[PDB]
Amino acid sequence: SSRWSKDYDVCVCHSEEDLVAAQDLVSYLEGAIVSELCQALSSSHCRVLLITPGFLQDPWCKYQMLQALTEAPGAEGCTIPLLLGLSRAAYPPELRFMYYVDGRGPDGGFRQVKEAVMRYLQTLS
Amino acid sequence: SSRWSKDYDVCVCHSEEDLVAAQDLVSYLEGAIVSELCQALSSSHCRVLLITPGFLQDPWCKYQMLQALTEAPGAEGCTIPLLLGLSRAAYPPELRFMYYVDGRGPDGGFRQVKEAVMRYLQTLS
Repeated sequence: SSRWSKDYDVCVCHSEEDLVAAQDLVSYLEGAIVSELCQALSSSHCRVLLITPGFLQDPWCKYQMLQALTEAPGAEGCTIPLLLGLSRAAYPPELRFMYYVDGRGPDGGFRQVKEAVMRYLQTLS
Repeated sequence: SSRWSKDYDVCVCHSEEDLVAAQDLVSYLEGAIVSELCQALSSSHCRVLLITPGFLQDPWCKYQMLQALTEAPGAEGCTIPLLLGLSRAAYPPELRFMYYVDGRGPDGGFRQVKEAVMRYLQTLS
């Protein structure tokens, strides 16, 4: 629960083809919010899932999403799914019962995502 | 870890339109393996996910799948996804990195599923 229990505040889980957008989000989150692109050995307080068409195809990404929710948002963890470049129809059905940020929101969804991260951080010692 | 820590050995998580098949599996599992159709207040050792086209659409089903894996198969729990009436292409990408039973297997996938349940049960006190 300690704000320093993790070395990063938020990391972005993005597919290979979405590299640029991921970085744009990291910059946005920086500007304090410490952020990076999620690595395997990566461990932060919040994990933003850059869910794009590419992310949904890559079987490893999906598995990552699944494990990112394995132990996550149930009030215990912080996982923020950002939906970009996808008709709301293509959206993963399970999202109708979970928190997520629509890319059509203000600042391509970035603002609401930062706010989401920001909120969780405060609940920390 | 006690075989009696749960009242049922296995319950089947099936969509509304797959009611019949679900029951067929329950009968198969019975014939000792205690089994039922998963309810909300349902709690068993193993949970078989009857993943069919219908199950994948129903947003509640997907959420159920997600939560059925939230705390599950990582060596700790027992969740068995059975894929029926779906071209392997439609299969949830995350499955390429997880255990599952193909409906094209012997006994419409039922045999391998019973074996899966059976195996987990023995690892119990």
